[PDB]
Amino acid sequence: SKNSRERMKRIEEGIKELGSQILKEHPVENTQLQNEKLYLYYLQNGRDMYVDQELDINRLSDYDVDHIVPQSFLKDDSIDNKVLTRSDKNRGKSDNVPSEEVVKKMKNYWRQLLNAKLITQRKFDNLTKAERGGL
Repeated sequence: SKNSRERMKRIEEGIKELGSQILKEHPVENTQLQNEKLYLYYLQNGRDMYVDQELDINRLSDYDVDHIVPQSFLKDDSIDNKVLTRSDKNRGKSDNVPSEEVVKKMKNYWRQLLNAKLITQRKFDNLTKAERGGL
């Protein structure tokens, strides 16, 4: 729902806060960010959100756009409820938020993305909800 100019501005500022060279190694124009997988690729600094591994920018068609809170529970199809991951099977269980195993190993990177304004507090709260009960 974010306009391509607003999407480019959010990525450029967040990548700058990370000190990342991903925009230098993979240049992109604002209109290209209308693709949700490519937009999530830069929002995550080319990293998987559920596994400690890189995302291959040429393999985006093979990756999954996973809903943090499953759509059978929450009616939210925005970026605030989505991540790009190599396989949505790596989220843990399918009928819940990402598993506590994923939370403990990934929360520090999620925290860094939050401070860099690449995810919202609401998105960080839903990503880590397994360590507070789940659902």
